[PDB]
Parts: sequence; structure tokens; C-alpha cells
Amino acid sequence: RARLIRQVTLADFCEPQAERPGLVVLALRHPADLAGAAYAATPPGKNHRDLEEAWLALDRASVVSLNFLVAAAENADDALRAHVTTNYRDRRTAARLERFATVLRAMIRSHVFPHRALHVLGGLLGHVTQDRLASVTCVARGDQEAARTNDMAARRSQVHVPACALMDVDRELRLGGDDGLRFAYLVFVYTQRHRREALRVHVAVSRLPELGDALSFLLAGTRVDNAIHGTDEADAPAAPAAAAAFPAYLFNDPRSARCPTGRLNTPAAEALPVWAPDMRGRATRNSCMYAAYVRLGTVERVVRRALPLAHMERFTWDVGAWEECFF
Amino acid sequence: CSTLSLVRFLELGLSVACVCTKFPELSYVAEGTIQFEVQQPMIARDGPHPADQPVHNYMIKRLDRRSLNAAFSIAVEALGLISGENLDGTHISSAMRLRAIQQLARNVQAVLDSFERGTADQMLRVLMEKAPPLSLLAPFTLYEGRLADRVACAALVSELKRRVRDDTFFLTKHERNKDAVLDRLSDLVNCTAPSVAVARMTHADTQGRPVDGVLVTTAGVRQRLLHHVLTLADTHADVPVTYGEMVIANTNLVTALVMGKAVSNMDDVARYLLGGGSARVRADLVVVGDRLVFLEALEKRVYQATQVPYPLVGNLDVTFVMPLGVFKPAADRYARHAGSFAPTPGLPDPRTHPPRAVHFFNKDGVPCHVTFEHAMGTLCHPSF
Amino acid sequence: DRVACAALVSELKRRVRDDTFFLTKHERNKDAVLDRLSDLVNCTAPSVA
Amino acid sequence: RPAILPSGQILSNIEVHSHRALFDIFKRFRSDDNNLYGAEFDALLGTY
Amino acid sequence: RPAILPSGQILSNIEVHSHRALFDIFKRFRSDDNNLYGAEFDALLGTY
Amino acid sequence: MEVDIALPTLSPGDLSALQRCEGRVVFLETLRRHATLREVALPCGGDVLAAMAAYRRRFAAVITRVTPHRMLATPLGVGGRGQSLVLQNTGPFDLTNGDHVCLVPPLLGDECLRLTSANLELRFPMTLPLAQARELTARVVARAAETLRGGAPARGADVVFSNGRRYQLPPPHRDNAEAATRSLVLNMIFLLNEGAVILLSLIPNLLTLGAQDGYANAVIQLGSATRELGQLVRQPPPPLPQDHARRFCVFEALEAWIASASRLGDTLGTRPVARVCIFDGPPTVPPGEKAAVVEV
Amino acid sequence: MEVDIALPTLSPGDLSALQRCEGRVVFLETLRRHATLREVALPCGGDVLAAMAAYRRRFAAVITRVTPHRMLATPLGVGGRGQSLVLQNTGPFDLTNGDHVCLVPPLLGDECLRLTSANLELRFPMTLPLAQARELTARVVARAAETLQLPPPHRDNAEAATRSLVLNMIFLLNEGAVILLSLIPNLLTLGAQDGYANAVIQLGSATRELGQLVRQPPPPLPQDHARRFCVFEALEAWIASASRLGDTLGTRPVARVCIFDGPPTVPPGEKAAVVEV
Amino acid sequence: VRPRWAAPAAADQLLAPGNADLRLELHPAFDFFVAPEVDVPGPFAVPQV
Amino acid sequence: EKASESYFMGQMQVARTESGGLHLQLTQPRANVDLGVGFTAAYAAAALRAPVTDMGNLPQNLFATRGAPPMLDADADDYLRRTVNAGNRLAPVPVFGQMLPQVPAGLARGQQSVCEFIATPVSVDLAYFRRACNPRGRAAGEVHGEEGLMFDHSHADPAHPHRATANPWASQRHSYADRLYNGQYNMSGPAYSPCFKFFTPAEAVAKSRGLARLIADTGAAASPTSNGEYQFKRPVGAGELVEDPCALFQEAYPPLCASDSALLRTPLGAEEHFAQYLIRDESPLKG
Amino acid sequence: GLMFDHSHADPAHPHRATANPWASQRHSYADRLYNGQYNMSGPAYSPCF
Repeated sequence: RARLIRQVTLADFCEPQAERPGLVVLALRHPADLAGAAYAATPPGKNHRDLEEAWLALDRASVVSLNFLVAAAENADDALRAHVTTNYRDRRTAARLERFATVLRAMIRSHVFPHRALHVLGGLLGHVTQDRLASVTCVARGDQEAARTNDMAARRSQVHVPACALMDVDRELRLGGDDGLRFAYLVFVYTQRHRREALRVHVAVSRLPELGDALSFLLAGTRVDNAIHGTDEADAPAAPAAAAAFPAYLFNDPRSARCPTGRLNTPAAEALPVWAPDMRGRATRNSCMYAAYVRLGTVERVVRRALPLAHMERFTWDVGAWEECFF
Repeated sequence: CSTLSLVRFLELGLSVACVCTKFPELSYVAEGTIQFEVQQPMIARDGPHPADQPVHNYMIKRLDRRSLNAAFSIAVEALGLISGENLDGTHISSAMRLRAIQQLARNVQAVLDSFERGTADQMLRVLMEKAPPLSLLAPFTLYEGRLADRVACAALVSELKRRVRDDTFFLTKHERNKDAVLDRLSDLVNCTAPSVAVARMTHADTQGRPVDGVLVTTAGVRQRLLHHVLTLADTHADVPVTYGEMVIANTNLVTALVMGKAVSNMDDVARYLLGGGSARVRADLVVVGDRLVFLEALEKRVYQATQVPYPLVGNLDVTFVMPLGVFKPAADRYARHAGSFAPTPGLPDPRTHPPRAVHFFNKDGVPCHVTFEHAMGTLCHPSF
Repeated sequence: DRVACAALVSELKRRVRDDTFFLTKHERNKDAVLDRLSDLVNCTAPSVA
Repeated sequence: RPAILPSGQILSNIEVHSHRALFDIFKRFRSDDNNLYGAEFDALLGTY
Repeated sequence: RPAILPSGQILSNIEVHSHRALFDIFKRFRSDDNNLYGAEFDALLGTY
Repeated sequence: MEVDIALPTLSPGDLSALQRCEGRVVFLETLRRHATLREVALPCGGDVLAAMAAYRRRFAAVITRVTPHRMLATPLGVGGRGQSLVLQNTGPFDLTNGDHVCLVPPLLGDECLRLTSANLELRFPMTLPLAQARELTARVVARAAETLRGGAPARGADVVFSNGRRYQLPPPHRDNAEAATRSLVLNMIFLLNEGAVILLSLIPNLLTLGAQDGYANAVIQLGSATRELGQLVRQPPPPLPQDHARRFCVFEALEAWIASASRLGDTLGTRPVARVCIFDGPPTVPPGEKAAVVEV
Repeated sequence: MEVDIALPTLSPGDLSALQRCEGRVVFLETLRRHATLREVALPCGGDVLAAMAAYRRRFAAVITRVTPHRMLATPLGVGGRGQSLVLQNTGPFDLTNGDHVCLVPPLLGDECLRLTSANLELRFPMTLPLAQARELTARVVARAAETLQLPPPHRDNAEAATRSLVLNMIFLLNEGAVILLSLIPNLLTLGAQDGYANAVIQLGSATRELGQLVRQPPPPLPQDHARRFCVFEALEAWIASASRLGDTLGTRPVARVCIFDGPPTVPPGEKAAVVEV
Repeated sequence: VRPRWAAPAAADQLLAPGNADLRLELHPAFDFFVAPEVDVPGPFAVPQV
Repeated sequence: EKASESYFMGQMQVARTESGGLHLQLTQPRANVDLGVGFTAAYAAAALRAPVTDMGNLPQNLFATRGAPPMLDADADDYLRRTVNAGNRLAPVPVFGQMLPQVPAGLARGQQSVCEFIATPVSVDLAYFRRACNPRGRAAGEVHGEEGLMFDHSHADPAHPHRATANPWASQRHSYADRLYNGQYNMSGPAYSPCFKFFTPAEAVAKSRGLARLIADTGAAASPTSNGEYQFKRPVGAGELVEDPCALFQEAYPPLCASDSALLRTPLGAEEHFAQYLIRDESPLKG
Repeated sequence: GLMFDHSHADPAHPHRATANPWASQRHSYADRLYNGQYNMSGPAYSPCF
């Protein structure tokens, strides 16, 4: 059998009566520490309190359904926007979606990436709701349909993913392979251009155990235009001094100026060459971050069928750790 | 094929060194004790100094935990056939099932037997660790009652320092004498004091008085003993065949369940407070001093054709010391005879110079020396 | 292990060159001959019955 | 440690956590803790 | 807290102070300690 | 596969303290159904690097119920179907629902049981969520490093948040933080510097490219296909005859660096050992209180 | 799930040799329930670097039974972490209890159960403990970096290894990393008053050769040295990288050894229980 | 560096299992040494062949 | 003796598990307790078999230890390491992960022991090495002498009341030899130090309340060393039974040694010729 | 690997590595005369073969 998680929370982002069971839910970090870590994390030149403001503009609420998050990104098919807007019961919902979009766009600008703010839980199956207070229940290991929903029309369930975001890889990369058991990865796509940036979401399946080079080639344009426009707003100095050239000719020189340890404060040792490695404004790793992914589980089949959707087949929940994709 | 030489524990001579009782509730008992009480005798002095009362004392000794185990792995293909699941209807699958079940029986046979040799080994492991050497023990029982002032303790250690280096190997450095061996064995059998009396032992010779102890050795020592110095007494002995028993019931039960303790002889204490099979086994005896002891060598009956080392081959540890470059004083360099190791005529005599190396013998006798330049590992280090 | 085979061969080397002839080197120790023969007889092991 | 045979029953129920003062030792486990089912005694075997 | 019925008698006497390192805890007394007489118990007088 | 531990009886009072640690983890040696308490013990004042390296050659196991006779443990590595089990959180800050825990030695000020009756000590490793631990290690190391160069000894920003409350990161001198962590900071800073030096020695002109148009272009070309700007690694000068006292073969140094870096990266944990799946309870477990967990 | 590998008809000269391969691992490409033997097969030995790069792109499988028709297998890790199985060792170093094992392509070749009837050959990878597999990968990748019991590289894929390595190294250089780079002499002087401090530094350290040859000036204060602090960020980045540097060149440890009763150390060529990770 | 031939090696420390002289001392009538792969006698400046 | 041990056998129980197969793992808890006041067993160690360890020589190499502040000039100690590790076994070769002595090939006899060296002034008397002696000179130990004897020097030596010590470089607290072979000075290594049990008072916590405790302790003390091809240090938990009367006396025995090969010849004869000396053997091994 | 290497000391007198540099190394002088696979065999019997 499979084991579950129950987390009482607010009916803010995941609204378990509006959707039927079988869709992945995410856990949202407490925003206080995000706002704090920004103060030290936003790069030089940029704003260092804009995430504070972006959060304050959206006023515990802990979960967020992927069905909701995918809408508040660049990539989305407007049918799903219309569904989320007109099918969610809740007041003021479209405004909240707009504010959440602004929040995530601030998150990437402040170099505190949302993948460090959204751990992933399993697919919800049950809920009891008071007035604007819910208690969702999702699987965490094992296969989905080992559960037992209190619908009584369909005791078991499946896993539903918005087909607008599901990006297949193998048939995409043309591996010539034959569909057997394939993994499932939820991937994020960052893009960094100051005041003009966005986030793209996808759900990727393939046989590839190690994404790496696969995404590095898949998202080539993103990495390209992100490495060059990413260092912007950082004052780089003038042309680098010739002293910056780290001297290599001097390693296996038999005759050269030398200095034993224990006489290094200010002795008659000034004859050593000077070398000033000077790195101020170049592309750091967080500057070239473009994607992040995390393993979800294993899958047999994907069929498309209805608002467009994508029913999984024998999903086995096995959540992994996050991963960076910068090189 | 090959059989399996079964062995039981009660038939061994070693059983007379321990009282075995089944206690099926041991897995429940926290730390258990036993209480002694001894009362030293006293003698009446006289004269000025005042007399002394007779002394009493109590004491307890607590238990300790040990256990045994033995793996029993059975296979895949065979567990399919045993349970009848993988069984097919043929005249060939049945035979393979018969084979697998014979394997399982021939396996559990060996596994269950191991719990006898287990105790046979455990007893030696226990006795061997609580017994002090004879050398360090004979003079200690010679200075009893006197180890109060420092001078007696000093003489005692000055005699230990000799005993340990003079009598730590007999019947290898004395293969010409016969009575020295016998005297050492009598000393060994008499240095020990009898323990408490229990009527469940009844370990007796075929004719008369009961036995007193064991003598476990190696086969080599037993062979060198049973042909020159010791004479067999008999070849059979009557031993008990039933274990002991200790169960909690009907008075210890209530106490262990509500209070938290349960004495063993509880029923006797109760009825006092309110008004209220010898087998014949083939062992080898011997008489030494004035006692009758078992004389065993368990290297063949048990421990044979397995992968454990016989626990009676001990390990002596000596630390040698030798001086390297000491130069004797002036008045002590002198030739015992004017015709010395005279060197070659015409060359200077290298026997007068300060030495710088020592020579000694290896394990077999090949010479191997040590010189200063072996000390570079020590005298050449920042630690200096 | 290595440490056991070491002592084993170091003892074989010593046994071969001390006891490779009896009845011609020890005719006095009449006991020693009987001991050697008993060692010889018991050193082997019985075969199938 | 807990009892085996109750002697007499109590007549009136009352909230107990309110009247903590009247007692000396107090212990209120939620339901069915582990310490109840441990019958681990200790006892001397022989006296000599 | 001494014993009432010894299970078995010791066979041999031996100077016991010098061998004190064999026991775990022990105590001698000169003669006729006063503690070992007055024994007081502890009784719970009802369960409810 | 549940192991029990013989317990040499200590005393009253102390056994209560041993009963209080009914939720922590202990590192066995081998999977045998018996073990002595003397075996699972570490001098509670010890080197953090060596302890973190030893945590790999052992098996984790959590202390279930204890009795004056023995205490029962359950290993985490091997297991059937990953059954549930209870765990006492003992880090400095709480851990939420639905994340991964990691086992690190008591990096900050230490707590250790001192069983004075049995004369042995115990160390119970901290239980940290993954990212917070990977960042706390860097925090303590960076503070020690800033101290090392004798610069500004304080910046008022050695603080870590977790679910609102601000944590203080106790001062780095309490038990032996100036001695039981020196090994770690040394072994990390040194390797970092060595990697940087090797890279710069293989590509001498890296830090003389365009401040914004050359370095980025080189990195993007390197990440992309095989252009590589020729042998971007210029041919290093030829070495000495390997008896000259100043021989330096750069490639063997790179080899040693790869090996040491891999080894150091593996002896840091950061591979989850469990995952909190609490259910029917307060969704956020504070320090010191047990929390339902399923092994990974 | 139990992968089923079907067999063609075989001569008794090699069926009995295949029977002896009961605890070795093979590399499928897709996890269908059925698969023919011809599919799961690798060419004869060549380019240990390329092969080691190929093990990453496929998930392993260990075999258990070999019948005259059918040969089972078990997909190593796709959803399980406690499926205790047995696999035999074939690496030179004997692996002891406690440590993990990683799969490494074979050296020198010569390990090929060349089947003539089926006209194919298999190369089962050897199994080494982690501590030594890391070192082997280090040696091979360094040797590949040299070309701008030992087979030579191929200059077509060695560049890919060099690229991965140089990327993982380049992204260590941070404006905080220079601050650490500034105290090399302050580190050497510390590696003198004590013993352990000197012990942690290697002999051909490739840094002591620098701290005694070049002086560097005080570092330039970075932009906004009041709001944020850089050393912490650089160190966190380096931890994140080094935690995953070993696998990116070799292979993650696939299983750790656990034995309940047998002797701790198991010699080469002998089966030993295991649990996967 | 110092040439091995000029500076005498040692008396005992020649036969230690570490030095690089046993590797070239294996005949009582000949000598072996490393030398530049040129012809003798050659030009004045020793090439780096 | 007729009844030396009470011995209680519990009830067997089977623990089942999965491992290709099904591992049934029996067990049986059992306990014992001595029940005789005074000693109830004794052994004699009659014969003698071959020495399990070699009795040759092996200079201990300190370069495997850490805790000694290295010298300033790196060239100096690099030259040191290059000139001491040359041709010296148990040199810490930098084999991966351990930097430990490499596995030798071929074994002459049992595991070769290790030797130490202790500085000592040349004017030390030689008659101090004929009988059993203590490498320190202060023969303190424990069996003869109360606390405060090991390091005090205002109280004459017990074994030679004439002089205070016999080696000032190895007896004072914090002396030279002490800083190398003591317990609480963190200068231990992987190799076994045969003199570790002569310069260590750390048993002050373990004060003795009876000679019988010391008698029983010897003949049953766990083995400190290992069983590999050398004498490596072994974790104390594992252990093995071994007897040693040296730990009771803190004394050593002089073997048959002499200062020139010419004196160890079958017509032994004279024991002091010239500057050269000979020392008869006085050990438990006269044969 | 013990017969010909000279990094591991003599397993009989471990002080040194070999007691005769002219009869131990591979292709040494004394080796080219009485080795089995080197083909200098005559009619006479060779004790040290």
C-alpha cells in the first residue's frame, strides 16, 4: 500500500472542491525567510527590497496546486486561464493570480529562485473544507491507485497534468527508442533580463535518468541569451590590467626569485612578481542559471483526452531532490 | 556420503564444572544477584591489648549476559518446492521435492546440534578468563593475612618477580624429572578452594567417592602425561542425565507482577514463615594429590574439522630490552686473558673503541643486528 | 591468513632437518623410536568403511 | 506498576486536570503508551 | 536486608577480605549491627 | 532486523536520562542481533571531519523503547518496504512537513550524554532539513574563514531564519568550536584554492578577457559545441627530471585534486536518509519533539 | 517487476559457461517486460571512457536464474531501495562490509564470454568500492586531459570529459572566491605552528608551489560590501558542486553491501548479499 | 642534479629496496647508464634529445 | 572445581528475514555467575610452542604520526621525508584514502614486531641491564608504590635507593621521552608502540583496591595489537585473550645480546672483553 | 610478483632487498645462464636449474 500526508491549510491556491482528485500539489515555504535571505542574496546593482514589496502586495496559506501555478507563468494555453478564473469559486481570484505572477517574477530577479521555495508533494485525493479552510490529503510514495477516495463514483483515481505544459523528450529528441517504463520530471525554466523576465514550467517524461546535457541542448536559446544579458547592471571595471595574466612560465624555472615560508610580512622580498586576480562583474554561476528539475516518479503511458488534459498511467510516486542546471 | 558425529554436553567430563538449569523466563529478568554471607572464625589472644568481636559480612555477585546464534539460510528454487506452490504434476518434480526436503532435514540436523558444542566452547571461554595463572597464585596464598604492612607486600612482589620467570614452563624444560611434574600438578589441584555444595551433581566413579574437578588440556600434553607420570584410575563414570529447573509459579508470580522481584526459593520461605537417573558414560578419570579429577582433551570430540581455534593455546607476552651504545667506565674495561681476540698483526685493534651496534638472534637463530642508522626514524623528526 | 602459513613453513624447515632419520641417529632413546612410530601410525586417517 | 484489581469504584466523575493540587504524583498519557506492558522484574537467585 | 533461608551452605572457609575484588558490593560489620533488625515495609492501602 | 543492545546497569536517575533519549539515532557497526553499549560510543569531544567520515562506514539506527535490561534499535539502510518509525528532532531549528532530513555531527555547540556511572559518552547527531543543513555548514565555515584573516570579526549577519523565528547561531567558542571545526574549514578552503589555482594554470589568460564580452563568450562557447578556441588550455611548460627539488607536473596535481574533491564531496552527507510524512498531528514539529517519519 | 531475457538455441560448450554468470549485471536500454539476449549486449572492449559515459544513459539489471530457455533479470533501481539481492564481485580489490559499490568498465579487456553459436560477446562491468572507483576515474580523466593495463584515448570523446571537468571547475571562480584566494600565505603560516594544519596540506600541493612564489595585494572591496557577504555564497556554491563532482565523471554508487552472518570481507569471484540505493 | 656515478652511492644503502642503482647493476663486467640518444662524439652543446 | 559456575539457559527463538533466499537466524539467551568465594580455577601453561611473532627488528617510523610541529623551511623537511622513507618499510606511501604502509609481499616468519629507541646518557651503569629493568629508570609502576611515585623525584627510586633515577631524559614529567610515549600527549600513530604501557599513568582513575584484582586482571587482559602482517594498533572493542606479567610489574627482560658477533659463538666464555660487552639472557625463556 | 620485483624487501633478511645484485634481477648475468625459458641448455645436468 501507499502512505499519505495530511496538511490543513487555507483555500488560497489549491482548491480541492474545484478540481477533482489526481493532480500534483506543491508545498510553499514560509515567505519570511525568503524575504530575509533576499537581503543578502540579490546581486549587486539590482534592487534589494523589491521582493519584500511584491510579497506585501499579496495580503497560513501553504499549498499550491500545479493547475494553479502553471497559469501564472508565461507558457499556458488561455483555455486553462479561463478554466481557473471562471471555475474557481473564490473571490478576487484573478487579481491574486496576477500578484502571484509578479511574486515569481520578483523571485527570479532577486536570485532567490522558486525551486528553492516549492517542495513537491504527491497528488491530492481527499479534503474536508470549512469556510475558507481546507485539509488536503495527497499520496507520498507507492502508486497512486493504492489509495481510496471518498467519491464513491470513482474510488481510485489517476494523475492529471495540463497537457499544455507536458513536454515529451524522447519523441522530441528522436532517440529512436521504444516506449517502455519512463521517468517523470517536473522542470522549471528561468530567464533573466532585468525588468523583462519570466518563468516557464513543464512536465517532462523520458527514459533518461540524467537530464543534464539533454536540457542543456533543449534550452539552448535560453542559456545563450541568459549568459550574456545576465551580468547586466553590474559595474565592471575598465580593461583588465596585464598584471591579471596569471604567470605560468615561472613554475619550472630553475633560476627564479624564491621565498621560503616564515619570512612573509614585509621583508626584502619585494622582488616577487605581482598578480591581481580581478573578478568584478563577470558571469557567476547564479548568473547562468537557466533551469532546474526534480524527479517525480515512473510512468507507463500518457494519453490525451478531455479543456485539454493528459491522464497518466500507473504513476508510482517517488520524489527526489532538486537539481541545478547552469552549465 | 558422510554421517554426522553427534555430541551431547552432559556426557562430557566438562559438565562437572558447572550447574546447568533451564530458566525459560530469563529473557524477562533484569539484573539478578546472589547473596553470600560468611563468618570468619576468631581466636582468643591474651594480655593487655583488648579483645575483638567476631566479624560478619555480606556480599552479592551479579550476573552477565551472553547468547548464541547460528544462521540457517535456505534457497530460492527449493523454497518454491517445499511449500507446494512451484510444484508441478510430474514424476520428476516430486523427486526434486524429496531431495530439497532431505536437504532441509540434513541442514536442521547440523544446526540444532551446534547448540551443544556451543556450550562446550562457552564453558571454556568463561573458565579461562576468570582463572589466574598458577605462578602468580601459589605464593599469594602463602602470605595470606599478612598483607597489611608494606614490608610483607614488598617481599611478596619480590617473590612473584621470581616465580613468574622460573616456573612458567614445566614438562618442556624438565623432561628428565618425573616427580617435579607431579608436585606441580598437586600444587595446581590443591591451590583452589571448594565451592558451595549442591546435591544435584552426584558425579561419581563406578565404585565410590565422587569426583572433584576437571583437567582440560591439549592432546599433546595429555599424551605426554598419560604415559610417563600419570596412571589411569578407571574408564567409566556415573553422571546425571537431567538438567535443573527454575520456574515462577503461584507465589513468585504475584510478587514479580505487582512488586517487581521474585526470589527463587520463595515457596520454602513461605512454608517456613507461615506454619505450612544416573547414566553410564565412558570418560577417563585419574587421581592426583588426594583428589579425583576428570582428565579430558576436547580437541577431537569437539572443535575438530571446523574453523575455530582451540581456546587452550594461550599467548604469552614478553617485552625485551637491550642497550645500544653504552660505553663502560674506565676501571671496567679489561681482558680476562692476555691472549684476547687478538686482531690481525699490523692493524689497529677495533676492540677498544666505543661500540655502536648490538647483535642478537632471530626467532630461529639467524643473526640480525641493530645499529644507529636504524634510529633515523626517531632521531630525525621535527618532534625532536 | 599469511601469519599462520608463515609459522607453518618456518616449522617445516626445522622439522625436515632434525627428524629425517630415526633408528640410526637415536638408538639410545629407545622410547623415542616407539614415540615416532606411534606418531606415524596415528598421523593418517581412516578411509571408507 | 499500574494496578491489577481495583478495590472500589469512584462514584462521581470530575475533570481531573483542574484539581491537580489535591494529588502528589500525576500522569495523563493520551492513549495506550508503551510503559504499561513491560513485565521486567529483577530477583536474586541463590542465598548461601 | 539479609536472607531468611539459605539455599545452600558454603563448603570451604576462606579469608574473604583479601578476595574482596571478586564481589560487586559488600559490607562487613564488627558485631551485631543495629540496622538489620528493624524492618519497615511500605504498603498501598487501596486502589480505585 | 531489529537489534538489541545489552546495557551494563548504571544506576537510578541516570537511567531516566537514558530513557529520555527514546528518539535519537545511533550508528552501529555491523548488523548483528546483539551489541554492547560500549560499542556504540564516541568521545563527545571529537573532530567533526573524522566523525562525519566515519558516519559512512556505519549504519544509522533509531533508539526505540528502552528498559533497564536492554534497548532496541532499528536500522535504516536495509529494510522492507520502508516501514514508518518515530524520530526525535534534535537540530537547532524545527523542520516542516514533507521534506528530507540529513545527519550531520554537532557542528555548533555540542550536547552529549555523560553516563558517569558506566564511564562512557554518547554523541547524537543533529537532524536537519536538507537545504538548511547545506547552508549551515557553509555558514560556520565562512565565519571561521572570515575570522582567519583577522579582518572585521563581526558583521551582525551570521543569522539563519527558519519558519519566521530568527536563530542566533551561538558564539563559536562554546564547547570547542575553535578546535573541533578547524579541520573542516582547513580541508575545505585549501581544496577550493587548489582547484582555482589549477584551473588558472591550465588557462593562463582567463582573467584577461573582456570584462563583459570575452569571459561570457568563452563560457558560452565552452558550454556549447567543440570550438573550444583551439587548445583553450595552452600547453604547459615541460617539467623537470623528477629529481630536481622543484619538479611540478601540473596534470598529476589535477589528478590528486579530482580525487580529493570527490572524496570530500562524498563525506558530507547531503544525500537524504529519511522524509517526514507526519499525519494526524501539528503540521510543524518544534525541536525536541518527536515526528513521524518514513525512511527513504 | 522481473525482466525476462530470452535465449536462442545454444551449444553445450557455452551454455554451461553462461550458467556460471549467475550474479553479474547487464545493461538494457528500455524496461519492457520481455527482451531478447541480442539486444542487451555491448561490443568488445574499447575506450573505457566512452563506456563509462554510456553506463549513465542506461539503467542496470542483475540476473538471477538461467534456464535452458529463459534467463531472468531484475531492474536495479527504478522504484525500489530495499530489494535485497545477491551479485557476485568481479573486481580485483575485495569489497568489505559497510561500503557502497560502483560499476566501472573493465580494463585490459579479456573479460568476454565470447559465444560463437550466437555470434556475439558480452562484457560484464566490474564492481569496485567507491573509494577506489573515484581514484580510477580521476586517473583516467587526468590522462585524457594530458592529451590536449592502460588503453589510449580516442580524442573524440576525451574532449567531452575535458569539457565537463573544465566547466565544473570554471564555475568555482567567484568574487568571493578571490577573498579566500587572498589568504594563501596566511594559510601556510598557519600550517606551521601546528601539526594537523600542516598535515591537511598535500606534498605536491600545487598551492605551496604558489604561496612561496607570488605575492597578491589586498582584495578590492566588492560592490556593496555592507549589505551582502560573498565568501558564504562562494563556499555554498562549492559545496553544492563538490557533492556532485564525483558522479558527473564516473557513476553514482549503485548499492551498499550488507551481510548478516558471513565473514565480513568477501574475496573476488564470490557472491555476497547486497541492498541497493 | 648530482650525477650518481661521481658521488658514491653507499655501502649498505645501495641494496635497500628503494634506490635506483640496482635497476642498472646486473652484470660483473659491464656498465649501464642513461645517455642522450645522439652519436658520439657530437656537437659542443648537449642537445635535449 | 566440583561446582564453579551457575549457568542459566534461556529459551531459543527464531528470527526470520529475507536476504536470494530466506535466512533463519537462531538465538538463545543465557547467563552465568561465579558462585565460589575465592578462586575456583587455575592454569599452569605447561609446554611451549613456536613463537607466533617474529623476534627480529623493525625501526618504527615516526613520519606516520601527526602532532609534531613541522620545521619552517619546507625544503628541509621535504629532504627529511625523502631521506628517511628511502628503503624503509612501513613508510606512509600515499596510496589512496589512507596514506598507510603498503601490503608487503612474502612473510619470513610471524608478524614482525616493532622496536623503539629511548635516549640515555652514556654514563648510565651497565649493571642496570643485566637483571630485569624498566626502560624509564624510575621503576614505579603500581604494584610497589603509592600514588605520587611515578614522577616525583624528591623520593628515591624504590628499585635502586642509591640514586633517584637512571635516565633523567626519560623520567621527569614533560621530559623528552615522556612527550613521545605517553597517553595524554596526542602523539600516537597507526604503528604499535611497545613502550606505550611504561610511560602512562592514566590508570590513576583505575586505582587498585586489592592485589587479587591485579592478579585476576593479568592472564585475561585483552590483546592490544592486531593480527595483520605487522603490529598495527587495534580498536579496543574487538580484543582477544592474552596473558602478560609485564603489565603487572612494569618490567622488561634482557634477551641474549652482545656488542659484537665474535662473542656469540658456541664457546661463550667471557662476558666482558674490552669496551665490548655481552649480556646473558634472563627471561622466562631460559630454554 | 615477489621473485623479480625489487621494491619489496627480501622476505628472508628484510634488512636489505637482495643479497646479490648479479643474480636476482630479470635478465641479470647469472640469470641468462640457468633460466628455463632462455635456451642455453647442454647435455650436462645443471643443479641450480
